[PDB]
Amino acid sequence: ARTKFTKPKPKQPVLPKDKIRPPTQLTHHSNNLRITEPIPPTTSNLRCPDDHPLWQFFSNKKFIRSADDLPPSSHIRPWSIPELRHKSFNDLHSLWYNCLREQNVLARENHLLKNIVGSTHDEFSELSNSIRTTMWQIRHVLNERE
Amino acid sequence: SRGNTYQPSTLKRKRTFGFLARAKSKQGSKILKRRKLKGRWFLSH
Amino acid sequence: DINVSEKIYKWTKAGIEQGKEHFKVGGNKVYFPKARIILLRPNAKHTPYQAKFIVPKSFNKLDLRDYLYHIYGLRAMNITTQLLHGKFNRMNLQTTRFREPQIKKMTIEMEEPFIWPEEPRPDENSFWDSTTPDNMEKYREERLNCLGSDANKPGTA
Amino acid sequence: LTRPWKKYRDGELFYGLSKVGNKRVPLTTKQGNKTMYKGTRASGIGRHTKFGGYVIN
Amino acid sequence: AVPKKKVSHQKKRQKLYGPGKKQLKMIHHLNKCPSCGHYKRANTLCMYCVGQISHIWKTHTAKEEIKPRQEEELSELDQRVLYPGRRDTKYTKDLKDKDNYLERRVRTLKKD
Amino acid sequence: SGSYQHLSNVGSRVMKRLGNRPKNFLPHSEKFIKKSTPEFMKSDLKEVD
Amino acid sequence: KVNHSISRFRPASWFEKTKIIPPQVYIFRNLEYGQVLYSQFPNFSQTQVDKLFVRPNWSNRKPSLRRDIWKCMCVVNLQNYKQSVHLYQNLCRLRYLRDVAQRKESDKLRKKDSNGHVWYSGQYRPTYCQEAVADLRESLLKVFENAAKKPSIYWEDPWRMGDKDKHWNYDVFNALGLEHKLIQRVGNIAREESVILKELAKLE
RNA sequence: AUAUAUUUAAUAUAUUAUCUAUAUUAGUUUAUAUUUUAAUUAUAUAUUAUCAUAGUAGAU
RNA sequence: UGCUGACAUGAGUAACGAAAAAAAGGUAUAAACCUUUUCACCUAAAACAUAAGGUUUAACUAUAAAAGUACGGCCCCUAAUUAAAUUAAAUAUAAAUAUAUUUAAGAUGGGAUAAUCUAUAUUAAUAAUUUAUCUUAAAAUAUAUAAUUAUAUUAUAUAUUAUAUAUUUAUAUAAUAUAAACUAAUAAAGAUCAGGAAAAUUAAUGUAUACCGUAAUGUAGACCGACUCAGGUAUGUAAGUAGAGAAUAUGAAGGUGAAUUAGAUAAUUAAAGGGAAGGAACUCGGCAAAGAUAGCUCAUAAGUUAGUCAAUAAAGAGUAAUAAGAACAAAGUUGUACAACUGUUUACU
Ligand SMILES: [Mg+2]
Ligand SMILES: [Mg+2]
Ligand SMILES: [Mg+2]
Ligand SMILES: [Mg+2]
Ligand SMILES: [Mg+2]
Ligand SMILES: [Mg+2]
Ligand SMILES: [Mg+2]
Ligand SMILES: [Mg+2]
Ligand SMILES: [Mg+2]
Ligand SMILES: [Mg+2]
Ligand SMILES: [Mg+2]
Ligand SMILES: [Mg+2]
Ligand SMILES: [Mg+2]
Ligand SMILES: [Mg+2]
Ligand SMILES: [Mg+2]
Ligand SMILES: [Mg+2]
Ligand SMILES: [Mg+2]
Ligand SMILES: [Mg+2]
Ligand SMILES: [Mg+2]
Ligand SMILES: [Mg+2]
Ligand SMILES: [Zn+2]
Repeated sequence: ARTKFTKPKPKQPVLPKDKIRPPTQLTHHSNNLRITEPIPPTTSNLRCPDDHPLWQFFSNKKFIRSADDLPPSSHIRPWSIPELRHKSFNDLHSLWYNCLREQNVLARENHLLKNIVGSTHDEFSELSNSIRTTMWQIRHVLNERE
Repeated sequence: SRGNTYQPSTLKRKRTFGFLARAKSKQGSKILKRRKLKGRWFLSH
Repeated sequence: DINVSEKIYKWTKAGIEQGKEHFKVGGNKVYFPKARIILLRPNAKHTPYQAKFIVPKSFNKLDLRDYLYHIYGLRAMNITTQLLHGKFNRMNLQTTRFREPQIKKMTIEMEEPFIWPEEPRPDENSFWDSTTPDNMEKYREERLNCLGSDANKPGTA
Repeated sequence: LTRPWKKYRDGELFYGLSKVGNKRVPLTTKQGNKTMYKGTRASGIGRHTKFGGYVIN
Repeated sequence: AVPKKKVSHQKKRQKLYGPGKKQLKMIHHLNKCPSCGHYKRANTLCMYCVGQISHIWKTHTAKEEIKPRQEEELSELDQRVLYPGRRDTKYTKDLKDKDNYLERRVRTLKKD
Repeated sequence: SGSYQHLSNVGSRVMKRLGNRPKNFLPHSEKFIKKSTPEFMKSDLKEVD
Repeated sequence: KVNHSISRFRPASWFEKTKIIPPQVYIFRNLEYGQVLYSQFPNFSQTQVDKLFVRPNWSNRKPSLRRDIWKCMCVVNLQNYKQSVHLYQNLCRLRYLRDVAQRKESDKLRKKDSNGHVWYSGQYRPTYCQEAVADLRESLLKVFENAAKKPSIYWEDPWRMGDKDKHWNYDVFNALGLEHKLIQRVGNIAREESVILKELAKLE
């Protein structure tokens, strides 16, 4: 520890002027740089495609299907098993895929309703259930045929 | 200074008291059966 | 010849050129998938070239990519998985603890930029008026957690 | 204060509604040692390597 | 160290409300405020008038709300894309409803 | 709400317990329910299973 | 043996001697905090990161080297190696200024959130990226002032650079061949990013 | 350096105000220090303050 | 000294848990929330990275992003060990079972390559217990008269320039270029206490890169302590100045100023500072509290089991210092009883 005694030794001979090397890089900065306000990215720069496949997750181009713009359960009816029974395999497959697609759009919407607004209306849920029923019927018919 | 006798480590606890440990040994099986008969909801860690 | 990454890239490019799959289709066919994916709104951190979905907990990254291509004709270039913690929730406090779902989300980078349609004004759409349910909740809370002379206190909700 | 509407010392927790609860509950991916791997019926796809990698089939 | 017996209703009453010291006095010392004839404590500035003055000062000596240069001409759509409004936690919500836990100064009666 | 409950079904046993409340203690829960609903939503008639 | 091409700051002379890549600067996003990291090469080590983030705090955290959360934002091709080097230096200087010397001024330009912190979603802060764009632009301008291959900025995303009007329409830029060609999405842009970068380099 | 008025033939002189004492590169891995190189990046300047048991001691 | 519930009494008493706050503005709503400025506190931490742990506590529901290279798990491989598992008749035993032997499991360990970026798959053939890196030698720098004296340097870690060979890309050579610390790799080598186990090469053909961990908290309000408990809790970095050091002082940066405030400071208590003349008269007993005239370099007796054991000896000196003047390391000599000695012991007398 430092005390009354303390003889501080010098640093170094710092290699006499002539002996040093020239620095590999000479000119560094721009000694004149201004701090300018940032430049936030704008959407005008984009060209969002109209027929972009992710629009297929919405009904038409619409955030939520309004209560008026939903198919009411008075009109909509799920597919019957017997009726399905006389349908080709390919057609059945197509139907299934359509159903799935519909569910996805409902599903997203349903999630939005539940998580954010916190609604309990459950029209979307009901629709999804109906779709699921149809799907299961289809599956049953497929099994049955085999 | 006593009091802090439980020093949690998930590995040790699953390995010693866990369902799989219980089910592997005959005594453990007895314990699980006992808990089932009592109707416990949780048969072991 | 050349190294692996480069080769992969080349393959992808070729696929794109063809107008088919930009990835090796697994020789493992499922005809009737019951899976569904939720399209989520984009976070501040996501670009317009990224979209993300809630997908099945048992969904593979590859599977998601495949699924998007086949069902929706969407080319997901890069996919990133994010499994979320289930937090303990409990209703009464006299009722048992249990964890909420482990939920799986996936971000995908596509070529073409998408943006969502702007959310409805709180009136034009019956469903997405977020106030009424909140009000109801508040009312319920008031009803439950008012004990004595707070019964007289005028309703907030 | 932790939360300014509760000034006085109540029976309130720093977070949540009860410290205790049933600990004997199915564990998820998030809990455990580094070595604890749970998995989610996602990959019986390929085969692990001798060195740590994964070769898809 | 410890009470030998349960202290009777009488005794406790007389210990508490008995002596003068322990009783709340009536605030006799209060008078009209020269600026608006409301009640105020004697030897004390009226809390309404002073508050008003402070408010006026604030309005005058208001600091310039340094709004950023970019965000002023930032398209609404663009803004939405950039900064989407999240859901706040319970705690945050609680904090926000200040009216619930925070008190605004009451106004006195008019002195006569 | 902000839950993700809809995407899962967890605490199945618990749900069953709370869903299938014994019918002799149905008066209890119903009373509480009645208490915690506005006058326009509530109805005097008893639900059927 | 130990020192790789990334290990040290590399001047123009070194580049000339080597000629690994064309004269350019790479700029990366932190994809999670929202920070931005400049570099003379398509890879980067700890040292560079350290240099960039000398005085971090709760708002400006020293980011990790987490391979995955560093995605390439910009690749700016110039004419001369020396020019590129200068640009890089300028960027660094700007960053330093933002951090320590003139932090207050920088703050006075950012977006806030009622409380008065810099606007965030999680720990992601948008402003840093914006600054990096603006800063980059400024650096470029400076370089051109100081000052045939036409210069170009290859963007991850067309969106990220504000607009062709307002900014990026200075006369100096116009006078030179400053182009704004977006990088090709085509394949995987995260996994096969290095390959893409290499390809780009080869192209020049 | 910038801002604001002045004189000069936006430029330079001088006045006032504000801000600035940094930073980058070399010297064989790292970190620090030194010296060079870069840069406007400084005073064996006056006066203060904080901390070190009231920092310690002499008076009070 | 019944049991359960309710409600009293002490009592509006004690306490509100190591503590530095102030103003202005949010907000004629704020001691306690947020922002700015001032002041302070921690700083080989109260910081920054992490492990474990846990009511997700986070900068949150629009949420913690990975083919891999100073990224971890799984996977391969085993240790300690474990396994109603495996050999007319493995052996033994009231049953349960136990045993040796195989097989499988089992991390806290081992596991190709890689910014001049890297490919693990399929088929065919035939390591390390600890510890030190001295002395010598070589060459270099100065004095003096090839040789002497004195000094530092001496195995590795890049960049630049100049050369010779394949043809600006390669190979090798020469010259140039600080200090004290640290790291890794190299070689050599001393001690007795003698220092893990386990999974081959070439050629041809290949590759679209799975799953999970990732917030924040982590010497703590987010773990274990019944509590937002002065306790317990693993690892790395830990700005300079100073110094032998991670001692001690400060503190650049970062973080923090708290579920009690405001006044008043009686008696009295705790934790400190000072004290004239005395100096153990106190007391069971100098308990407690004082008390350090270099921390570097010299110099250090008796006794002794010959070990500077005694020894950091006491005393004493050198440098510094002449009465005003940091913090931390460092507090005497001797006799006797008992026990050789370093150790261990009644977690909580
Ligand atoms: Mg206990
Ligand atoms: Mg055992
Ligand atoms: Mg606890
Ligand atoms: Mg954990
Ligand atoms: Mg990668
Ligand atoms: Mg201090
Ligand atoms: Mg009785
Ligand atoms: Mg009393
Ligand atoms: Mg008292
Ligand atoms: Mg008191
Ligand atoms: Mg306290
Ligand atoms: Mg205020
Ligand atoms: Mg230090
Ligand atoms: Mg931390
Ligand atoms: Mg094994
Ligand atoms: Mg504590
Ligand atoms: Mg006496
Ligand atoms: Mg005596
Ligand atoms: Mg001492
Ligand atoms: Mg002894
Ligand atoms: Zn008045």
